[PDB]
Amino acid sequence: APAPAPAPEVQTKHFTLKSDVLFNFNKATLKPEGQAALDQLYSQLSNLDPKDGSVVVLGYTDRIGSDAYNQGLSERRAQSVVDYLISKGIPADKISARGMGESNPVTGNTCDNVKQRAALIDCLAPDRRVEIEVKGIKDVVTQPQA
Repeated sequence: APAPAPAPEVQTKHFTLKSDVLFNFNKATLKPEGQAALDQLYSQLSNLDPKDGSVVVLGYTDRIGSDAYNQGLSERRAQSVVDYLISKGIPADKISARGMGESNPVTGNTCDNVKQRAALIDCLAPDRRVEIEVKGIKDVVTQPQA
């Protein structure tokens, strides 16, 4: 947890990981294509710089009418992701598993015209996504419009 006096701009790289790829109806267990993608992303995060050695994993869950329940799932999934991300050869101390639960409900917008239970639970899917926050990572110069 160094913090002497950072002069250069930190290289924060947020990765949008879809819960559908990992787990949709399942608790948080990772599925094949789930572990596979997690591996490729892992490397991109493994070749990072230790300077900041800060990798916070965020988890976004949907609304089930039980805040406590949503938080429990947010931490579980966030943990399952990290738990698997560790076996990739990364210190469990350099990372962090956080349950983002619902820090910004997008559905409350894309699902505005939705006031029905089933309609909500169905429209409340766009709230299932983990955001891997890796800083201190370096990369080659990006070319405008791939």
